[PDB]
Amino acid sequence: PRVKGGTVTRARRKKTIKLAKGYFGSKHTLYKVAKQQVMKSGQYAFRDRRQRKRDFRKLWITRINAAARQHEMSYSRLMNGLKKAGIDINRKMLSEIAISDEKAFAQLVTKAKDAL
Amino acid sequence: AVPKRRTSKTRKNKRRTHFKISVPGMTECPNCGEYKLSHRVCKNCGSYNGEEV
Amino acid sequence: MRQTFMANESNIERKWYVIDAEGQTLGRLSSEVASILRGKNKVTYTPHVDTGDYVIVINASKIEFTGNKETDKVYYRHSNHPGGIKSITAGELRRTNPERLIENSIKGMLPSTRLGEKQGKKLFVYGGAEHPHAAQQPENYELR
Amino acid sequence: MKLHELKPAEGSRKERNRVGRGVATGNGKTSGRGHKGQKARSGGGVRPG
Amino acid sequence: MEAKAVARTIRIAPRKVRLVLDLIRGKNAAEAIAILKLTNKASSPVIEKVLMSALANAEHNYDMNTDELVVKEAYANEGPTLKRFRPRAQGRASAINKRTSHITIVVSDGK
Amino acid sequence: NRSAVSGGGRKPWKQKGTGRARQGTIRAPQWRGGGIVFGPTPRSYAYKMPKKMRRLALRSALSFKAQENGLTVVDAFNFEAPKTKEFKNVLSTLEQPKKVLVVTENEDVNVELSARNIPGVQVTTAQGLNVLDITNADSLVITEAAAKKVEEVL
Amino acid sequence: MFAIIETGGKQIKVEEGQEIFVEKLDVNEGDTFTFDKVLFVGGDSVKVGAPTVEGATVTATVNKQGRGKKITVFTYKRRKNSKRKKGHRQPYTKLTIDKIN
RNA sequence: ACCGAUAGUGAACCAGUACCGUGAGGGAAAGGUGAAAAGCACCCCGGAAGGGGAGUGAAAUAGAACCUGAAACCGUGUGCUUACAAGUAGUCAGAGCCCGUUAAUGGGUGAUGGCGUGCCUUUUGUAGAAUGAACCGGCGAGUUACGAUUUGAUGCAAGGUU
RNA sequence: UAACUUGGGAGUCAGAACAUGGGUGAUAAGGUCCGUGUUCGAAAGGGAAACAGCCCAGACCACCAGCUAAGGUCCCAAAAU
RNA sequence: GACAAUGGUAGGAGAGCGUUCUAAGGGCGUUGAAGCAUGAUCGUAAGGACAUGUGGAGCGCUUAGAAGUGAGAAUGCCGGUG
Ligand SMILES: [Mg+2]
Ligand SMILES: [Mg+2]
Ligand SMILES: [Mg+2]
Ligand SMILES: [Mg+2]
Ligand SMILES: [Mg+2]
Ligand SMILES: [Mg+2]
Ligand SMILES: [Mg+2]
Ligand SMILES: [Mg+2]
Ligand SMILES: [Mg+2]
Ligand SMILES: [Mg+2]
Ligand SMILES: [Mg+2]
Ligand SMILES: [Mg+2]
Ligand SMILES: [Mg+2]
Ligand SMILES: [Mg+2]
Ligand SMILES: [Mg+2]
Ligand SMILES: [Mg+2]
Ligand SMILES: [Mg+2]
Ligand SMILES: [Mg+2]
Ligand SMILES: [Mg+2]
Ligand SMILES: [Mg+2]
Ligand SMILES: [Mg+2]
Ligand SMILES: [Mg+2]
Ligand SMILES: [Mg+2]
Ligand SMILES: [Mg+2]
Ligand SMILES: [Mg+2]
Ligand SMILES: [Mg+2]
Ligand SMILES: [Mg+2]
Ligand SMILES: [Mg+2]
Ligand SMILES: [Mg+2]
Ligand SMILES: [Zn+2]
Repeated sequence: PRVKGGTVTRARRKKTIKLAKGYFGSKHTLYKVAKQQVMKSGQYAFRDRRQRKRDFRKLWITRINAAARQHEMSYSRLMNGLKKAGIDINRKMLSEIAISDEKAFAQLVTKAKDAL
Repeated sequence: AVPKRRTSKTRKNKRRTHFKISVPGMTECPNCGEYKLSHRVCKNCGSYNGEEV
Repeated sequence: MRQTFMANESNIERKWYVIDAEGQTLGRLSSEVASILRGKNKVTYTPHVDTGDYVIVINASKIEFTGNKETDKVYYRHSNHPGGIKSITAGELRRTNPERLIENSIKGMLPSTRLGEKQGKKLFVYGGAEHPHAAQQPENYELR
Repeated sequence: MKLHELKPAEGSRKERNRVGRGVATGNGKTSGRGHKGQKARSGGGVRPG
Repeated sequence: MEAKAVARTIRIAPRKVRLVLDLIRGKNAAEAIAILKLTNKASSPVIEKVLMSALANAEHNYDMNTDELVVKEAYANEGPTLKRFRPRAQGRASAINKRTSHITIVVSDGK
Repeated sequence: NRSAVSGGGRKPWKQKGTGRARQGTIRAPQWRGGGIVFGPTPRSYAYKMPKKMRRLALRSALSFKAQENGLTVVDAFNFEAPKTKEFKNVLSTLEQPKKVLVVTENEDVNVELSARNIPGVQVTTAQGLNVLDITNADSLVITEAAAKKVEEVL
Repeated sequence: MFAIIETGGKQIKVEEGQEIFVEKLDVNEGDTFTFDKVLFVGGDSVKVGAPTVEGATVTATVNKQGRGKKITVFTYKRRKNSKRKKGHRQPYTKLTIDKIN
């Protein structure tokens, strides 16, 4: 028995075209261009999920450094001081405290300074 | 000689920005009230400068 | 859980500072100003917004160099015309256009992005000790 | 047994392999023949011995 | 209330027709008629007939007042192309497209 | 295939110089209206199995009927003339299911004629028994003589 | 008053009456969960743990045990006819903080 | 357990025709209103074409290559956005604005920041300025027969099998 | 923690750099030919601005958690003015 | 429960998805089949539903069987349109 191409070809390509909605020009229209872009989008997303973790860690440190400098301490010493104190608040939580509650951050700084 | 790459719809349409025709320089004819080209005889009533042409 | 604060124009507050360039090395002053302009000294620092403060530099004419930079440090500019290379020494630039010397030094320490260009526009440099931004009520800043 | 509940003996039947039907199968494109040479050609290869 | 007329398979290329349609879109019918009369393009007389037919169907079919009518919609859709060939040098033939337009005019009383 | 399709003897255009893909005939597979590569070709699907397995298969199908209580033994079927209604009535009295395989020792014309038009009912001889017919049927109605004959054969 | 609590290999800054999303916990919906490890206590009274504040706990009520939005994980190596497509939905527990300490 | 209009005859149709060649010869494309023709009386714009009503019909968005009607491609309108900016066009982060769903720790858009030189082939190595593809659609490549061998399955077994 | 034997199925027989022992060339070559090791090939991630072959290290998937390697910590650009 | 493995080209091995047809069973459909279109749905992947619009008469599901069974690339063929 003969099997004609049928509807499977259209159904599959349409899914790819829908995945490339919002892309520029032909990239949101034609199957070949969108497929390539959707492939690139996957590879990028995979890479960027890992990169996101590196970026947010970087931001938290930057904000902590600024907060520490206001208390006349370097980030490097503050974190070394916190470790000696035995304080295990992570950089994200430290950054949030520095922004939200200055008085609480000041207390943590004193603990770090005392440990040194 | 020949296009290295095809022109996208975007590029083509940007080029066509100034590809347009203006409205005719027309004013209402005083005698009949139909629009006529300025400095031309009114086609409807065949009058120019308040005189039949 | 995602809990990181994000600064936005609604919550951002930009201050005005005056820094005296008298008796300061160009680069060391420059690097410090660049951080202030980019909001690096703020706990609310956010990369995709401008959290930095406006900086006024005065007495740019009195900025200092080390070694033989005055004669041996040369700025090169091209006009995009063949053989269109033009050079003036750092010392001559200090004499003629001290504000440019400071401005170019700091801008070279700022990112080449739309945001970075915007942050550079917040810098105001003056060769003399007098500035015209009294209305901004700027605060003196001492370099660390 | 029933004509609506037929089952072959376990291990009795295996599905044939089909080459040149995409990358994921592991037999797509070159179809297990590797790259170039007499052996990769249609009707290609040397006589036994 | 809206009244419409369509001229199908007009043997003029849509691109050419669309230039004139751009002039009259969103204008009062009386002004549109004047523009069409005094504009020197091939599409203008055909478009005028579509507009006149649309205004006629407003007055007759829907008893709208012609003077208050506005050209709400004016557009040209592509019709089927007449495929032709032109003999070129060295025995080669280059294709010629004789394109057609479907011209639609909608007139509205604004109510 | 490419040889069987009409025409296509000559080379469509010269090997080189035209800027076109090289082509050897208009009836090549990738051409519209070209020959098919490796399509269906006439062949038999029939194969054989050893006789002992054929016998085992029949006994296995018949035994499944007995285990499922699909075996009904009747003394004889008496039909002077073919009447479908009478046969239908007999099946109802026998309380037989919709799908029934009726077995006779030898060909009986009246029984075959009587049950021919009734959907779900199949009539076979004892020698005619085949696994497909037995497996398909919900129940089997066998004459005493047929049942004895089957026992001797298998 | 805020508290710093440790769950799912991460630390979360929490306040009373706040919904949180954490790595899946072994609890049914509508159950009460106590976060044993409190690193820091904020508010007017500040307490610093080294590494944990002793006797400090946060009580939360489980609202939902769910799976996150599907992540399509796709990678490829150009010209190698090699690619992999996998779907992922990360399990999570949604809770609401009832009381701190 | 053959095809179903690019399939199946080259030819479902006025096809060995049209068309091409001096000739031998080569050789297409092209099926579908509706149940019924009930195939749009009449009115209106227009020279006509074409259209708007009215009417027929279950349906005319079934009105003549008249079932369905994808995509490329071409328009019209609209929510968000864009004229100091260096772009494999995404991806990750993210205000503002506009919406509201298979109700889901929603949808559209996107100021601005980080990261990022298509795909295939062939290669020691290709962003490659090596190859290939204008785009979209359809079509397009390990098959079958008979032997051989090996593995799995099954029947029987010093027998097994025609 | 492999190894060997027997049997079914392969692909490969254009290699590259780097380091090091040598021939050749000129103690030329991103040269060429043999020995040895590694990487690439067939390997993404971090460093060397960019940069198959160098240095660090081998990506099952998810996380806005932590510690380190090479390499770094004035600004670009995370961390010592 | 514990802990071990899970980069990969040629290539070997395994398990599957989906297409058309057949058998048997069990179903759906003018109170609307297939196809088509749209959606914020589900599964580890191939892929599977559901709703609505369009459409107007066929078509799923289960188990097994059989193949003209899957296209993005061949200066591929034909058609349409840039
Ligand atoms: Mg078929
Ligand atoms: Mg196909
Ligand atoms: Mg990390
Ligand atoms: Mg298989
Ligand atoms: Mg392989
Ligand atoms: Mg391929
Ligand atoms: Mg090849
Ligand atoms: Mg080779
Ligand atoms: Mg080979
Ligand atoms: Mg000629
Ligand atoms: Mg060409
Ligand atoms: Mg054929
Ligand atoms: Mg068929
Ligand atoms: Mg068709
Ligand atoms: Mg045909
Ligand atoms: Mg034909
Ligand atoms: Mg602007
Ligand atoms: Mg971006
Ligand atoms: Mg290779
Ligand atoms: Mg180029
Ligand atoms: Mg070549
Ligand atoms: Mg090309
Ligand atoms: Mg070597
Ligand atoms: Mg820094
Ligand atoms: Mg691994
Ligand atoms: Mg693997
Ligand atoms: Mg295999
Ligand atoms: Mg096929
Ligand atoms: Mg194609
Ligand atoms: Zn007049």
